Amino acid sequence: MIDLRSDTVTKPTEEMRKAMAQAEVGDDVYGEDPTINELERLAAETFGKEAALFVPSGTMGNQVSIMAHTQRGDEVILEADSHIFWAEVGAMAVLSGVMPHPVPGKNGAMDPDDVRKAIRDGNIHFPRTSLIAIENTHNRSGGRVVPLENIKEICTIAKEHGINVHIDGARIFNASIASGVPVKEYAGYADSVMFCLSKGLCAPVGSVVVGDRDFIERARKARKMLGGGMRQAGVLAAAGIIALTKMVDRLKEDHENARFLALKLKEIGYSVNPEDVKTNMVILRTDNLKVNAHGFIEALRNSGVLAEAVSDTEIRLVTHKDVSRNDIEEALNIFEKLFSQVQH
Amino acid sequence: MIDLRSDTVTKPTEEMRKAMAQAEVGDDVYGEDPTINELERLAAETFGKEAALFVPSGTMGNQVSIMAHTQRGDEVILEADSHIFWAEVGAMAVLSGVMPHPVPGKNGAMDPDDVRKAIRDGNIHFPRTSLIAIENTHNRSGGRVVPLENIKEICTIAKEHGINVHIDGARIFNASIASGVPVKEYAGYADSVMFCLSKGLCAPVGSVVVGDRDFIERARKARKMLGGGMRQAGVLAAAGIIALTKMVDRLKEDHENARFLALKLKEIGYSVNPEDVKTNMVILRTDNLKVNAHGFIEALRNSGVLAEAVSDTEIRLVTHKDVSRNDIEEALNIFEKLFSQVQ
Amino acid sequence: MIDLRSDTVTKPTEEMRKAMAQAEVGDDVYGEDPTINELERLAAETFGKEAALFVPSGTMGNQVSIMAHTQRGDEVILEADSHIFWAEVGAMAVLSGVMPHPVPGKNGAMDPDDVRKAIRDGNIHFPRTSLIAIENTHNRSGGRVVPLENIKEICTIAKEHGINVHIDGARIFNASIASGVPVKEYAGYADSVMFCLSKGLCAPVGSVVVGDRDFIERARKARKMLGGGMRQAGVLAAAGIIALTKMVDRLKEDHENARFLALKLKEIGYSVNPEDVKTNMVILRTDNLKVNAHGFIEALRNSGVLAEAVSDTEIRLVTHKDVSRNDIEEALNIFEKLFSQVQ
Amino acid sequence: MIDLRSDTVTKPTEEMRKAMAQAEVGDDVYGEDPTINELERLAAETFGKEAALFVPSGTMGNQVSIMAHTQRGDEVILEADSHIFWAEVGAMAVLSGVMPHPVPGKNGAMDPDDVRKAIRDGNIHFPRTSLIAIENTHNRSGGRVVPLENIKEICTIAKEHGINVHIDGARIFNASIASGVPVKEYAGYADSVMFCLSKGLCAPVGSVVVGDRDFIERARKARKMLGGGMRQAGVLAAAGIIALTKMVDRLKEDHENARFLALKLKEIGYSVNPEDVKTNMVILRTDNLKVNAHGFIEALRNSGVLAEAVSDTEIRLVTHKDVSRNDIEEALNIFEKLFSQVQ
Ligand SMILES: [Ca+2]
Ligand SMILES: [Ca+2]
Ligand SMILES: [Ca+2]
Ligand SMILES: [Ca+2]
Repeated sequence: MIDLRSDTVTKPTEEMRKAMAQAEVGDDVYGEDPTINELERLAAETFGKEAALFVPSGTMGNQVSIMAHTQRGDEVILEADSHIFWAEVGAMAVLSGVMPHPVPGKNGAMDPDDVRKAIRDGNIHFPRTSLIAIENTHNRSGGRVVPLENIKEICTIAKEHGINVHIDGARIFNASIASGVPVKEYAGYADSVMFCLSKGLCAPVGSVVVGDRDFIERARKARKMLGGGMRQAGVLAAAGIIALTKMVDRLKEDHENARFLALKLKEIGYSVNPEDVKTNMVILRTDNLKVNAHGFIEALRNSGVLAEAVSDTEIRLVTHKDVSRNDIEEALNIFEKLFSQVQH
Repeated sequence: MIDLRSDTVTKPTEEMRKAMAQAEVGDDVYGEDPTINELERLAAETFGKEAALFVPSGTMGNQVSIMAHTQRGDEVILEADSHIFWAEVGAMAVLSGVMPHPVPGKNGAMDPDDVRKAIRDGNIHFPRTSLIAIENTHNRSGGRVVPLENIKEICTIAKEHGINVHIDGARIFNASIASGVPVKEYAGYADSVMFCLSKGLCAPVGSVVVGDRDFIERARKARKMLGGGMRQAGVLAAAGIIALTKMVDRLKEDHENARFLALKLKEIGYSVNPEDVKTNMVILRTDNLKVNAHGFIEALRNSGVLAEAVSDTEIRLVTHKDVSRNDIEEALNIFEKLFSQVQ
Repeated sequence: MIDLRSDTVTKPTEEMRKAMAQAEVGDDVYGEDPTINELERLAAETFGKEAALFVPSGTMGNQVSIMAHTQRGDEVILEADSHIFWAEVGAMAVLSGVMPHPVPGKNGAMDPDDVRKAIRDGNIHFPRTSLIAIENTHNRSGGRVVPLENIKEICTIAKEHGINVHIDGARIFNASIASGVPVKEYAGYADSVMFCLSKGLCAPVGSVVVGDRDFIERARKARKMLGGGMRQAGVLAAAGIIALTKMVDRLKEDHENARFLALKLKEIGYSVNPEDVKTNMVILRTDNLKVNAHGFIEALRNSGVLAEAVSDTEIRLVTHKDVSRNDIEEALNIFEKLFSQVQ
Repeated sequence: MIDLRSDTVTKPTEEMRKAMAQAEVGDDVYGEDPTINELERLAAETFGKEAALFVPSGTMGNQVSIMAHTQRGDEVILEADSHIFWAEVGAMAVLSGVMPHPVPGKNGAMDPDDVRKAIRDGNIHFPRTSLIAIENTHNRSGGRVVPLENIKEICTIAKEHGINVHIDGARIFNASIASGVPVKEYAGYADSVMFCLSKGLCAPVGSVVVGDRDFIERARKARKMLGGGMRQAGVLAAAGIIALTKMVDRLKEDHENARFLALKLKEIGYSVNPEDVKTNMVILRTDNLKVNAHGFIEALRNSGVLAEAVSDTEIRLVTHKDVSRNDIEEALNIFEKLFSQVQ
């Protein structure tokens, strides 16, 4: 088995396992877990923010941010293919009572003039626009990197209208590794940033939200309500400190593996665009195959390669710490074998 | 003052005023208002449905329909410029806890394959898609008529998947007058239809939802929750019975006046597309004007013509019973005057 | 028939029917209905508040008040048998996402020390308490009057904790007639008051909320979201102006008729307590009867008297404009015949 | 320092820490974490239910159960002092749009006849009662045990009305230990039970919900929505398996320590009722003391004992694994020195 379904599947390193076992813990409901308290201090420091909040998932990170940013009946501008809108169970509507206002982007980049256009006038008929969300990297387009200049302009548009900005930075360090832009400088154009520890950085559980002391307080109370108020969570935060402080640099290996994997897949004859591979994700089209995305997933699964389809004709391949160059090469040999068996 | 902001501004006819003063009434919360009961019987019968529910507004018509069709956390597929998404205060999210899934359409017509692609798989990350809403006529695109075939194909898609279909037919009679499709035939492809009395049909207050007995029963309890459970509302249903039975045919005059207004406006030189005017609405673009939409509205208001912006660069003109052909002609002179100033 | 189920069954007076007939109307979504505007102005003036908002029901009046007073997650303290909790479809939880905090009272009066104890401290486990609701008269206890001292003390607790007060004054004018306390004085200890036009004051549709202009502005937008933004609603407001200014003082008849009814019912042998009858409601117990509430209601209905059970063993009788002293004396004869048959 | 604020403060045993280091993990979003999978299997088996779901907190455990049990606008009967009502941030209203219906109890036991009268009839005005919640042990009354006969009679009432039952069993194993009722038999009277790993059973994080397969599937989707869908959560589940399988019996020591603590505190002269100490909690009154609860807490803190106020005259001490019999006696001598200073 070679698991290219997601970078979520990453397993803890031996150093994470030791640190978790011997974590200094307390009751986080009293703010007394010291390893939680230090993870949040580090995260706030790293993003140049006042405060930070550990959460058991990126989904909860994003939804406590929406709650702390909005009142009932607000509208939240977000990209039409973004995670908050497609893969968070409609939570923004049920939990926050807010409307998404989807804006089609280009590989994650919403046209700033479209964002401006989507902001609501004050009129009794209209929800109040109170939040613009930006995802970086943008998952559904293939781990694409949103330009810093795009985020900068959207921040400006938001400040000109008294609207908050949230960065869905589930994979923001990947974006940073690919662009050279430090995450402090990304975060300077947002009121809040959620980032995952449990994807490429290899922690077993959870994410962090960074922002103002005011917002984080409101998000901490939203977390209690949603059920993310844990006890001796320092057992998880120990791994998160390691993930945050020791696992960023090596994301470059994931990017190089993903680039090598795409380059070779095109040489075999698969419909991939190696020029589109910016971070740790490859998109493969089934249009020159006699199967669709789902049938190809089954052939791959049967041959020892796990991937997932993202539409009827597209599959997403994701590299991560538990996929070595040797793994990529053994996967390429499987892809090569099946290719004659799957083409049109 | 010539009012082209909306057909909502229609005032009741003297016949309506007399019927309201004489209405036989009861407490609608016990279902004992006979004028309410007769309007709902007439509305169900007109639309081919088992049952109907009077509501104080079209917005409440849409929102009790959504509540009755959905559970918390469902997604509703709707057109990206439809009234439910654009101009109903985010009620579907606040009141029903449901996620809108906007689909950009063409003149209100969502591509049915785009509707199919929007329906969610069974996956834990994904809400359940339980409703598709369609708007006819489509307001924001200029009172455009959604082709019946589009509604047919989307009703087909929904049924394959067990999804309910709501038609926001706030102006469905304008659509019927222009398309020839009887409202009963549109309604056959829907689980529920809301339509307004208080717009082109000149009633002072209210809309009706038509549908199945069970759904209407659920929608009535949603009405009670949202605050639409009134008492002797037969006073309003008396005007509504007249609106439904006596004011439909003269909608062709609003359409003729709208067409005349648009052809003449184009001749003056405004950015209008008369070939797009099929009902009672005209969209005028300001790309060839000194002013934007909001500056033109102010200039028009100054000159005694009331209009409304639908975007930064588009104004909406609406005709109705209280705009006569002479009103249109007088408004065209005003529109003529201000053209040399604003070009 | 004689209808003692509720005072909602009141029919418009001839004066009202005339007023509705020639109401001067406009589109209330533009704030252009001159009769709505006058009704709101008179309502604000009558209660000593900056502004007012007409709504199609008292339920909508309470729920837009709650929405405008609160944010998601807040707690609302309210009497454990109040209408907002018992008879408003759980709307406060669905619409505003707010937690009721029920506090048992004596005939509507929550002990202020229990109110103060129900207020949440600043802790992450706890909702913020943002609203206290007081109902006057109190429906479920039988039209009981909350003493002005109770309102004052609760108002004082509220101001010292930063909490708003809403009076559910659906029947506030019945309370004012019984206690002699003018409605402005009650309303001076609240941030908002909802009062009904469609019960004892005999309008066919509607209630009004009064309060500060900012709150009213918020509640108007909640009204739009809930479906209460109507068009030429001056037709209803015309009746509501007569209800507000001219129908209050004759409420004393309804109280005299209620107590006459209650004294004669006890004399006959029914389990009523006429000393408890302060406004237009009488509660009759079925303890000494062969039937329960629902059984008694069926027998009464079969004999021409409509009443309403309020528990398994309690029934409610409500007097109103359409039940004269003559109507009462007849109903008492039916109650006499029935007593022998059902004791 | 001696921490008597709560049993939530328990730290992982050495064994737990070893298992955490070497837990086999997988991605739980894919159902692929074998240690999670085994914990859920063990939990379902211990309670005699079809399925189980690990969650990051008991708060999430209760709220996903409420979500899976209810539709919007439903009503939930629960005890007026229960955790879901007082200390879960109003989540049932925001997340589920449901109203609580508080029924006061005696030490967590709602009178079954009071649960009867709290159920709603079918009427358009009323929410639908869909859930009854019982808390065992009952926290705010001081860890009292709800009699199994109270649970069986309420289950009986629930089955008679189509109503689901949820047991908030945060401290259910404390109840089983003090009562001799196996948790499997408690669980037989409920559709679902939530119980905490992270209080007295000493795991660092998390709770478990058990119920039927379809319920748990619905609650797993609610978990995803609320943000409790974690990845390699087997690290947490490794300690949870130890908590569930090896930490239950020694809860007897916390009960012994609590009784010993309380008995000796009374000998010293504090206002404690040792007979009321049924599990691991001691309630102490400030009636015979200079200070209120908040004063006494601060004085105990400066002296090296952490405790919590549960009211303005009541304080709560909680025994747990990390309080030895030595810790207890060191705390007793601190309570001695303070007594004259507050008597
Ligand atoms: Ca991971
Ligand atoms: Ca009208
Ligand atoms: Ca009436
Ligand atoms: Ca613990």
